[PDB]
Amino acid sequence: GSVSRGTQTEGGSGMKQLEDKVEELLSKNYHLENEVARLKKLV
Amino acid sequence: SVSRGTQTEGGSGMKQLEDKVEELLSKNYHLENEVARLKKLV
Amino acid sequence: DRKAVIKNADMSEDMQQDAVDCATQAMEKYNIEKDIAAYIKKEFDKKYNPTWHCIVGRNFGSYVTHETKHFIYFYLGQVAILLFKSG
Amino acid sequence: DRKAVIKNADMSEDMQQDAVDCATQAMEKYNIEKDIAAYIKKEFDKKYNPTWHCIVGRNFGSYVTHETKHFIYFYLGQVAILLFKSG
Repeated sequence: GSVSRGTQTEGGSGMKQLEDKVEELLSKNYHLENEVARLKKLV
Repeated sequence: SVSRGTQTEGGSGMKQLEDKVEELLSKNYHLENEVARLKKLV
Repeated sequence: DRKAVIKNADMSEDMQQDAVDCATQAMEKYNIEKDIAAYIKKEFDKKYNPTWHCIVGRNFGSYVTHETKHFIYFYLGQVAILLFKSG
Repeated sequence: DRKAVIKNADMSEDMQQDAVDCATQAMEKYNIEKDIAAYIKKEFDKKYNPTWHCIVGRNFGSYVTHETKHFIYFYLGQVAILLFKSG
């Protein structure tokens, strides 16, 4: 038996989703940190 | 007959992102708890 | 978390699941594709006789020749896995 | 922006250059790896007898078995190319 054939990957979809989610988290993060630093000073 | 393997110079930009999200998600949750913990004292 | 999607197969159903299991075991052990790739090729050489080949990755294309009922191409998560017999 | 770098080879020097030429021709014709992959496999099947296999891509790993003096792994630009014989 002898069967010739090819494959191709289709990755790349959902990247902006991630890029945008990182941006979101990075920002939420920095802002959260400042809140901590701000409250630690109080307590 | 010679068995052997290859690997490309690691790696994808998409793994980079996936791994970065994982990292941030985790740092985030932990950062939030710290806030609440101080917000619990206030 | 990384669910199995078969894109193409010319293989028995038993063998198809068995590939999907191997792939899964291999991915618990090794992070590096080259090593996942070897884990599987080796296991199939043992169970089902030589000569198998196996390519694991996310951004590749191929053209190959296989034996009847000895070919699978499937994704375990966002990672593609080509496995087949020739030799 | 697409100079030839051989990472690994067990092949004659003539054949090695000849692969590097094929790869180059294929990439003038086809943008899609699958198709570059087929172009080459086919050409080598013709010139050097079956059975060749060929994987073309950027983010993959492999484990394979080849015939003595019939294996090459090289980059044409930022794209990796595996080509080898096993039948």
